[PDB]
Amino acid sequence: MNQYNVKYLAKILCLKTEIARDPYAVINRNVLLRYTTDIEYNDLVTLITVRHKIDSMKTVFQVFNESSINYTPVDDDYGEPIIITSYLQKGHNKFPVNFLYIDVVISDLFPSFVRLDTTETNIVNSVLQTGDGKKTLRLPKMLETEIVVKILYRPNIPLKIVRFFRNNMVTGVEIADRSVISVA
Amino acid sequence: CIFHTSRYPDRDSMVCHRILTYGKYFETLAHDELENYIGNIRNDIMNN
Amino acid sequence: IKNIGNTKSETKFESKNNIGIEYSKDSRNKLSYRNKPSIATNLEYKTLCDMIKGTSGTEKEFLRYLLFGIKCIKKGVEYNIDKIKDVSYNDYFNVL
Amino acid sequence: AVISKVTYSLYDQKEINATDIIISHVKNDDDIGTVKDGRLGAMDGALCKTCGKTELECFGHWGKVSIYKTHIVKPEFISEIIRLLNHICIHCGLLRSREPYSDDINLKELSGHALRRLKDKILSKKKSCWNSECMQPYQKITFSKKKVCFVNKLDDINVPNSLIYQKLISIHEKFWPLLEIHQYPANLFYTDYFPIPPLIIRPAISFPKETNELTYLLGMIVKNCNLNADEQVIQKAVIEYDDIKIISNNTTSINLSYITSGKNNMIRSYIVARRKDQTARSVIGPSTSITVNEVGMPAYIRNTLTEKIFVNAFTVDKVKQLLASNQVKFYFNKRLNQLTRIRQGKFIKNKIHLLPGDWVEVAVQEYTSIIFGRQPSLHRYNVIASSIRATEGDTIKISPGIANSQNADFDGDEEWMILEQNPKAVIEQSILMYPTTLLKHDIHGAPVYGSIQDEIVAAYSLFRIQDLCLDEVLNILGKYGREFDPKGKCKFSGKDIYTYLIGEKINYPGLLKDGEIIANDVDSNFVVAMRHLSLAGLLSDHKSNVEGINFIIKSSYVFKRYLSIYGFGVTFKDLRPNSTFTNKLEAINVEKIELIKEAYAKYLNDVRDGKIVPLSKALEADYVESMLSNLTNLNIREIEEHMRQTLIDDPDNNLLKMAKAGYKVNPTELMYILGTYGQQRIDGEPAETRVLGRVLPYYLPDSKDPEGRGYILNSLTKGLTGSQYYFSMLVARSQSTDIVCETSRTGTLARKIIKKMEDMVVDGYGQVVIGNTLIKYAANYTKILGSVCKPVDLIYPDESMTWYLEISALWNKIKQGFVYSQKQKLAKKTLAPFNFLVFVKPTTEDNAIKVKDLYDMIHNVIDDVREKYFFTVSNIDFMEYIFLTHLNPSRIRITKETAITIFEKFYEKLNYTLGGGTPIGIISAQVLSEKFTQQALSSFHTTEKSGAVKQKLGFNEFNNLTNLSKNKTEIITLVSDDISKLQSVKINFEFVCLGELNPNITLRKETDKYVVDIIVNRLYIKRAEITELVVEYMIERFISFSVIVKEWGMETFIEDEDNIRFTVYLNFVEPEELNLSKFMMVLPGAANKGKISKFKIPISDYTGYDDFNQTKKLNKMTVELMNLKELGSFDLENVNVYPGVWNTYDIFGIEAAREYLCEAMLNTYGEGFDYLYQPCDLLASLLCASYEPESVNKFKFGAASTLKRATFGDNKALLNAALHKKSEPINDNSSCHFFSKVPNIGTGYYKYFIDLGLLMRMER
Amino acid sequence: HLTQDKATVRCRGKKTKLIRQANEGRKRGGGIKFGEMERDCLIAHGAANTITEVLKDSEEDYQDVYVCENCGDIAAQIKGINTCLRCSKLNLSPLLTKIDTTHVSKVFLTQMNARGVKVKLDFERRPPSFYKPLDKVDLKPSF
Amino acid sequence: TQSIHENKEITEILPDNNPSPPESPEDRNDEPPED
Amino acid sequence: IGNHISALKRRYTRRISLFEIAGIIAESYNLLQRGRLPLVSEFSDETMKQNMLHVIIQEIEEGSCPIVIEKNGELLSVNDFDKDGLKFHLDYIIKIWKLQKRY
Ligand SMILES: [Mg+2]
Ligand SMILES: [Zn+2]
Ligand SMILES: [Zn+2]
Ligand SMILES: [Zn+2]
Repeated sequence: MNQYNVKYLAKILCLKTEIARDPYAVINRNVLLRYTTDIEYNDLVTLITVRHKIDSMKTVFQVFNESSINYTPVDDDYGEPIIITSYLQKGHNKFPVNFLYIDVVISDLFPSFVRLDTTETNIVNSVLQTGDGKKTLRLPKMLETEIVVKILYRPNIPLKIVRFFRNNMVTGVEIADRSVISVA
Repeated sequence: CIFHTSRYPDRDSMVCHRILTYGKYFETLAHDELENYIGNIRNDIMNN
Repeated sequence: IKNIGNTKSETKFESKNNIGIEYSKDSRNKLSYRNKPSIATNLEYKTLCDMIKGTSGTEKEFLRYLLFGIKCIKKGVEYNIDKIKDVSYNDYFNVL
Repeated sequence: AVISKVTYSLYDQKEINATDIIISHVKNDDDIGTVKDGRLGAMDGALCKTCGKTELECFGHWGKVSIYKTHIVKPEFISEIIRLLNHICIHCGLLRSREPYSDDINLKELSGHALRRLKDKILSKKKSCWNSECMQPYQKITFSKKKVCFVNKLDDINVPNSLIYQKLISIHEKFWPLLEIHQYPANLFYTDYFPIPPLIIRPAISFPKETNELTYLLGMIVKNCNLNADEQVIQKAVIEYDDIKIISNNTTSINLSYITSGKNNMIRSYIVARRKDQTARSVIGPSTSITVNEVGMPAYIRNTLTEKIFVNAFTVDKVKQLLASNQVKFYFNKRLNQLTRIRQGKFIKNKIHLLPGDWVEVAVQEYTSIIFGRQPSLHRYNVIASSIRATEGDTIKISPGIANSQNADFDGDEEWMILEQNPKAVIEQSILMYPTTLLKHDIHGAPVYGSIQDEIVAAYSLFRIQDLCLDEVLNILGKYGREFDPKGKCKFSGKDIYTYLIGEKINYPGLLKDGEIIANDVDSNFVVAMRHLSLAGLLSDHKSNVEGINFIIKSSYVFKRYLSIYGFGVTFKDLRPNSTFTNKLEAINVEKIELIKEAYAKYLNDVRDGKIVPLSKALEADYVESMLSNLTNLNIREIEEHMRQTLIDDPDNNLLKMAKAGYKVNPTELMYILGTYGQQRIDGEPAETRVLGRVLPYYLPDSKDPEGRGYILNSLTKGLTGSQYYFSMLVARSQSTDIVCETSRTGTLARKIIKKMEDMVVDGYGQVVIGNTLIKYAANYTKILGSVCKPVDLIYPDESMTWYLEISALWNKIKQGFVYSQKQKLAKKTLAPFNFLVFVKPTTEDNAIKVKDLYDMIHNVIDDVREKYFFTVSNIDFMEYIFLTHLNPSRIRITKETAITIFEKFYEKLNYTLGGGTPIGIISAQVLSEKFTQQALSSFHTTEKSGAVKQKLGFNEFNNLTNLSKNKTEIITLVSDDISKLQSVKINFEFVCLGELNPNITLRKETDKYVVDIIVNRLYIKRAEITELVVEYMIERFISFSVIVKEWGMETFIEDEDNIRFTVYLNFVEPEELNLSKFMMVLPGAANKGKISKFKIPISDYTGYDDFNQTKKLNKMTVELMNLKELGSFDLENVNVYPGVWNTYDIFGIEAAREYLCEAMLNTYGEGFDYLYQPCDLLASLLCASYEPESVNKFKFGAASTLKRATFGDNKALLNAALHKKSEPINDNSSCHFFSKVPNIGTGYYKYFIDLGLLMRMER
Repeated sequence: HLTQDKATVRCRGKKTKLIRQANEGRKRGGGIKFGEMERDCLIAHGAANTITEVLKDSEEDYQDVYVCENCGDIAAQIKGINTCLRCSKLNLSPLLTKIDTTHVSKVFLTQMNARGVKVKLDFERRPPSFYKPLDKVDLKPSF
Repeated sequence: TQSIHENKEITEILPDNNPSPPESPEDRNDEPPED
Repeated sequence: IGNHISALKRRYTRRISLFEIAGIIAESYNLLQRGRLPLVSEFSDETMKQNMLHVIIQEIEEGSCPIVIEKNGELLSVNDFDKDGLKFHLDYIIKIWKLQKRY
């Protein structure tokens, strides 16, 4: 955890707040225009306060290093500690240092993605069938440990398909879908 | 040449080469065959 | 300047500088701990006692830049490389 | 009767034993019992003694030889055995662990992670036997490769195969999943008998016939079997019979593996390729009596090739008449599968009976379709099926209209012909491979046929001729002048002729208006193939390809009639009427070069004295280069002004006619001919000095003369001198050698790409899929044929438009992808579905459709198509944006009929154009391969020298991208608007050494010390962009950690206003003088900072886009790194970072990696190749189809078939499939070709039946 | 370089013994080779039947060949009876089925069997299908 | 020449010269070690 | 909502391209060439004096073409495709055949 990568993580802990508010929102850079952040750094526990401009509602994240974790809920706590780890590991609140060498969210290569609801999922499943009995096609794959999957996480809503709005040079925007496969 | 490599005649330069004409092929072949002939004679005498 | 190193991980140098460059790439040529100075010098200054010990951050850099500036002022030079004028060669290559 | 699944496995021993043919002797009276006896099959003039049939109907039988108690290892699986000996204890034969020997755990209800972890633990045990049964250390057995036997590394002790066999067989089945054993360990050895293959695969070698090598090796095996010898002899014989390369290193001996040796496999030289019977090849030539649909055939080929006529109720009488007239050459009796060569008066008439289903072969007839082409076949248009026309001579005649599509000319080229007469093939040739069907290119859509060379000039001239009477117009028109209508005129222009030729009233912005040309002139872009303004293309878009082909034929005819009537020729007096201009330009050059030399000499003399600090070598070269470039541009301007003046004075100059028409002439070529030849470069730089600081001995040592390093002053009219000629030939020969090397490499890359994408097609719902995976929802983003879609201008929102709010909303929805390339490019084009612009006609504001009605029509049509043809998934806002902006009432008014026609054409294109089974993937692969091959072979790209890190263009970069090699440096780019954040990184990463600053190091010795003085001039420090304290830190850091210095001290002095003196006091460790010399030798280069690399790290500026009307200024820098770890402590907040492919995959994900690959691959091509975006997008989408990127050299994640791998060139896939017992279906093109099945491509994408219901309801 | 020194044409002729294909050599009346780049081009046209017939043996060289569904051996014909010797020796009665492949395929598979790899083929036995009337569809827009 | 729709122009890449078709094929220790 | 998409896809199945009609014509022509019985109306000794391609086109147009094609898990006769697309492709094919001297 140092004094710089916390300023990179505070941006991810605004997309996570958005998803906490509305699990079916579209996530990309522009979401940051609706939030403000305040950071208090320390070598043991860092405090990140995220504020929604229109609602004026606060969310407080406590950031620890992997080795030393001393977590006690505070006012408006996010309800779960944020952990910076040495390597990539499973868990929606665990982020490797590899993810925080640069300001990730604002790069031109950060994706734009969303979670499909039940109706859209049924439409996709129906579209994938070949019409010959029950044979069906398969969407391409993506690992469960990607930062996209970490940002889109809700405890009681399993995630199976993620929809991406690709930049397209000739049509502007394009739509693609991927299926999330578990990692042992 | 260790310190100024580019100023020393390169290996592909024609400055450091010579050329074989018709006669030299035959000369070299005669040399080699004469040596092999004498070697075979020596080995035969030693074996006998 | 902070500690940025190199390891044996194509370049065309002058071959008189390349010997030292490739010598420096072998970690076997460096001591494991810094070897402090042992010959006294700069006897006309006391800020060295301040920089040599204790100050081990931006304060050290500030003090040594101050020392350089003081030397320049005593000598009577600009002491600011930005404020020195660089000769312009366009006076030779402006023809045509 | 349809093959649907193929399974591989290893034979059982009892299966090998199940044969009654036993081989015992190496010789015998009649080979009986030998490796050559007849029971194994038939041979030259001898029936098979088993089935009693000749060679043509006997496929052989199996034998065996006896081996006496000698277990034999199968060579190919030798390594496998080693892998199985590292999982068990040799002495006691038990696994190297104990957990598997536990009843508390049942392996049946667990797999994957559990088994893998247990196997990992078992392998990692690697310690003296845990069990006390033997309590022995574990050994490490390996095949010696010099002695044909297994030996232990610790002790050079031969381990008999019997022991290994006994240990391996003991393993129980329940532990196989842990060891990845599928069938049986016992199947890896032969125990009681060794098989002897039939005679089919080893016929006698003819040219007395020599013995076959495989027969010889089998006999050698047999010789050592009955002898009752040691296992080593038999094993070595078996290995050299099967695979000699296991032990030896010679790749010339023939054995079983020779079939899959290398590029000369059996599959890729006889299964997916072969020689045929109805073929020919000959030189080509031009003909004006042949259209693009036809090909002329020489007599000597017509009298040899033959065609088939089937006997049925329709043709029986004609066949009888042909037999009567002695015109039948062959007859085939289908009920006997018997072919007879019907002679001319030398045969029987009764032998013919003409039952239905038979056929006869006669001489080939005109208008029969024949396949023909030119090699190398780089893309689809090199092989086509055309109608036969009789011609004269012994050359194959083609129309010049197809020359470009094949890259052919008539300086000695050749072409080949084949004739397939199966009825299905006949129909498919007539429809699918007909040139009229291939008019529009698959990707960019332009026509592939057109005029060439002098025709172009004729076109340009025809449009300009003014005063013609009716007779002259008709003389030009020729046989197409019957329908010409001299309405009421008596004088005609060339515009009238062009209007007549374009028999349509269509409008297209720029070119046409009411079927008339409104441009200023007609040029190459109008009548040449692959151009973006072709009139045939517009005609095809309006109606169909038939109209386009008709226009091509007719226009070519009239152009050549213009050439016949008026002629065309370039003379010497057109190029150089006299010696005024050339002399003027020569004098100008002679003066300017001397001025440059004097300037350079003045600078050198000033430096040679103490007046200025010299420049760096690079900067001095840059200044000289700038002066020479200024001179070259001066010559260019002179040539342009001369061209203009000559056009004024002599308007009928043929050379300037060629220049204007757009054919091969421009100011640069004329500069070469009449002006100057300019700087010659190799690898973007002039020739290098070699011996005395010079290139040739015509210049003094260390010469600074520019002319002596490759700047040529003369022109071709003047004539080059000897040394200028040397430099020119240097460039030429380097080009040719590079061409040869690239010709070698590009073919390999192209084949790999083609093999990878070959099986990607469009399914029955307009989706792009490969195997069982969905690649893309909408084929071309439109579910329309690719050659029908049309690029069109992109019109940014504006407040003067009619439906402004809706257009701005659509733009805000789709603008994300229109700013690309690190925010320094704004898109200018989009893709419209079908080129509606030829259907648009303006009207007079009262007969027009109402605004509200037009908006409703557009909106409702888009919603309907969105739900009915894209199934509510894809996003087609770009189509609606195009329709709202290109038909905006503030821009143009149209009638209701025009709108209805436009949308009806839209629906027709949606319904009838794209169909399932389209080979989209292979077409994309061929387009990319042909493009980079042709760019490589014509030296399209030119190398350049740069001071900062750049990504290169050309074939090499594309190959690097496709390979996806790991563990290399990546070019990380950083862009920001606050320059301090970049300056910090630059100062901490840019490499500087003391030797670069041109110091003045001196050394002296005093009692108890050595004093070293380093004097540095401030200007070099400033140019290096550092401070004095940076240099001091470099020196101090090097000295402090040195291992050859004992005592040290430092100080600094200001010598004067422009020098700094660093003084070092030293005492070295013993030995003294040796270390002193080493220190003085290594000092200049070992005092440095930053990351070692050959590139500096400058910071540049450029203007970037936030939108179409918002702009910003950004600072940029580039640096090469293995990864981004070093950056983790540099405060790069609000800094845009662009890493390489593997770093972006690791940080962002697979989608970002796919995007990076697509963009980089497109960039490797150059500037004006935007249309290649669609193919690349597919290829990238293929590489990132799994959850991780995958190279193009490996089948790692894709579930490729064993035969697919073998055809790709694996050479070991079949053995692994046998070992693992893989069962596969048959869907690939390779698998289908192997078994003679119809690929699931095009017509073969469907399955056909026959409905007998109606036939059985008829009664005689 | 003269035309008649480069002209070539073939209708029928000899074959190579091992693989039974057209021989090589202009002076020996050999044929022109159909390479796999031409094969790629023909697949790019979508003409599946054309390439299928190009890569196959001549229809005039057909003959009946049977294969044992159990082990993949080409069943021999003894006294006019099809029989798989290997499986008969083991007291088995496997099904013999007719195949239509190229000679070089048989050579390749036999040589692979020599090295120890067993190649087994199955055949498709799809159940019968029946045609049913289908209602009409228009597909035109509402204008 | 003239410019109408230069933003959609397509460039031509076709070599002028191509290779003619192929025709029918038809110890004294006296050398350096060359390490 | 799956039923809606299924219906849309079933309707989508009925569009016709060049590959399918070319395959149907190829099958019919091969079978007729090798000696099957034409299924035209008014079959008589005069039917054998026409051109086989005229016979095939007539069989298609009058709805007596025996070829059945499988596309998306269904079985379609040449008359179950959209009629306008059939006319469109047949017009193109007949034009180019006339250019070749086949029709
Ligand atoms: Mg040529
Ligand atoms: Zn036999
Ligand atoms: Zn043991
Ligand atoms: Zn069998």
